Amino acid sequence: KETAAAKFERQHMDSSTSAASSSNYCNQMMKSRNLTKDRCKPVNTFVHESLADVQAVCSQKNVACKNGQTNCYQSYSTMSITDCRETGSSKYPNCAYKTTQANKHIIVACEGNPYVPVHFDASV
Ligand SMILES: Nc1ncnc2c1ncn2[C@@H]1O[C@H](COP(=O)(O)OP(=O)(O)O)[C@@H](O)[C@H]1O
Repeated sequence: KETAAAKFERQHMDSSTSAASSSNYCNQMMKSRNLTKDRCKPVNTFVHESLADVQAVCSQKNVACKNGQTNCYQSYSTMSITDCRETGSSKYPNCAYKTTQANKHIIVACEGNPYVPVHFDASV
């Protein structure tokens, strides 16, 4: 009974660290957030901003989504993020990732009422 909005928080929000992500952050976070249960999710981004700040992006700059839908929004301000990208030698269930911290604008897709983030589209 996890909502799409709740899933976005689980998969992409990490407001509890002001970004200080160790080289093992993704290995730990990808498993702790259940993104390596059925397999190793290839790529996934975590956002280190407050929940309110990320939810606010749904009212920010409307930009085309990678899938062609019109429900994507880019943050006006840059945000603290961590990208997780499965290593070339990662072998499920031993999911291995490279951790890369950055400060970039995020692009999320929003749906529902309230209109909230449900998908992480890209960082730019
Ligand atoms: N424009 C969009 N592009 C991609 N997915 C979208 C879009 N708008 C809504 N969604 C929904 O967002 C959800 C994304 O879920 P999931 O694949 O688990 O996480 P993520 O895409 O954030 O890694 C799906 O229910 C999908 O249909």
